[PDB]
Amino acid sequence: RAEVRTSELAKVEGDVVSLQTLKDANLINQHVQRVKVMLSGEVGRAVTLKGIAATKGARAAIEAAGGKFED
Amino acid sequence: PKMKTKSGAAKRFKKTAGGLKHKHAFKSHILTKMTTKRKRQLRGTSMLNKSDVARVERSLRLR
Amino acid sequence: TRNGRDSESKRLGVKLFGGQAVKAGNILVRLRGTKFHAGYGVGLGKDHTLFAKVDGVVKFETKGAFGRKYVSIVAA
Amino acid sequence: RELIRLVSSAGTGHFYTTDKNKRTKPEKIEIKKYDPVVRQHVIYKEAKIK
RNA sequence: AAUGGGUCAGCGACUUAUAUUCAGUGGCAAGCUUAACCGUAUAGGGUAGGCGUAGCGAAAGCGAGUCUUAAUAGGGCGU
RNA sequence: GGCAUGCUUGAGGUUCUAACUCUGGUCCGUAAUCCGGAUCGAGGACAGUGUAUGGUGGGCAGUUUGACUGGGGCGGUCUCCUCCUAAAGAGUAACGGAGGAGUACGAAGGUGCGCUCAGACCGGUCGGAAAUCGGUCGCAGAGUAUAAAGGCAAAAGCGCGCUUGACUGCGAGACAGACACGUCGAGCAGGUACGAAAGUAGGUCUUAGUGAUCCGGUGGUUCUGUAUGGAAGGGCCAUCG
Repeated sequence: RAEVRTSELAKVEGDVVSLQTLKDANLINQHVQRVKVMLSGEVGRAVTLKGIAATKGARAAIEAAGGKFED
Repeated sequence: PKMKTKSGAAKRFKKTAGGLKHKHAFKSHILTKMTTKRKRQLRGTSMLNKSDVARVERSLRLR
Repeated sequence: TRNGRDSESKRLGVKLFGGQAVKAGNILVRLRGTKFHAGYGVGLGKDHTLFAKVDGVVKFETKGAFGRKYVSIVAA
Repeated sequence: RELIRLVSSAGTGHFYTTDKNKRTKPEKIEIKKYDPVVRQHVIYKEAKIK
């Protein structure tokens, strides 16, 4: 398990927050499979989450601030 | 890392961000005596007392 | 023939004297069976432990026939 | 004062636990007490804790 | 009227290494830092890994809340 | 039932030689009789030896055998309750003076309704200083499941009718206190028993009646379940040594 704050979604590049895109920007760890996103601040840019499952309050922020939650 | 913790105190003390949790004692194997007021007030998970902190935090290798 | 064996001194007494301010669970008197009786706003628990229910000032008054000691709490 | 168990009437494995002087009164009792599963009072009975 | 010392001159007792906690003074700062190893070798590369930015719970899990509970009531811990 | 005979197999009994055995005899290696090899003689599936298991085993070894103590040895004492020492708040020692517990109770608990003691005395059939009954006087001198202390006429003492609140989830507040344990508890929500209804009930007049952790045993529990689907084993809740 690991989890990502909403504020750190503006720290990847390429605006596709995959599973491997969080690893090469060393934001999470190696050998981590299941990831969440919880509410800890404003995101800052429109990114497309996929492969990761946010909480209820987080997806109310990403869908409003230009992002798109698909898989 | 040349600092081995004790294995007993790592199994009786989980650590949270508000101290050290621990289960209450005295609740096993003779229980048909005690009044409930005493059973339901030993069921929770307390946090540790201040005289006991710096004793355990040397047993657990935190110091 | 040999006699040591005392007990361990229960800490009985009277807390909260004549002009104190109280709360709702204060205890005011441990007791050993009704030196003081339940006055106006106090409790008289299981082993004759008095306790408060409302807030104010302790009184310690003697009333009535039999001359018994009434601990009442006055809203003053 | 041997100790006994009081198994519930309904399906639940909830029970009470007390003691009873077996020597003076041999027969079983049928006390009606509360049940924390069905959330109402039913009658109980048993002995024989093991 | 208890111990020790015949006097002199030489030597004679809180050290090191690896982990970790608290203070003093410094560097960068929601981020700080690399170990082996490479290297024209005290420079440079190397961010794997660690500590932090969010908790509560035995756990699954849910998340600025969560656990107990028939609980939406209270209460514990947290912001 | 057995009839037969078979098929296999155990347990016992006798016999046989071919395994093993010979600290037997005479040849050979050899100039040695250790050791082999050849042949006769004896024992013979026993003895003996591996490995698994019972018994005996100071022959041998590693170790244990407490403290307080008007020196320590002998004796007495190690935990809990009440009184005195204890100086009119709490606390407070002595191998200082006196006593008690290691439990009982399904009503000896809840609730509604009723009701008062011991003793003194006088009258009264076989009792007779004293049984039951009647009466006056009483003014707690009785009673309280169990030691003493503190209490008890809304009687906390006594009797009768229904019953299971000897409930589950909690608990603001405090008292104590090195810590671990401890004591009292308004009130809230669930579902109840009395009472016409306010209301009372989270055991007994209060204070002694008891022992952590680790182990293991039994009832509930998807919370986990080492590729996957299940299980074993954990975990949590309840309860036993």
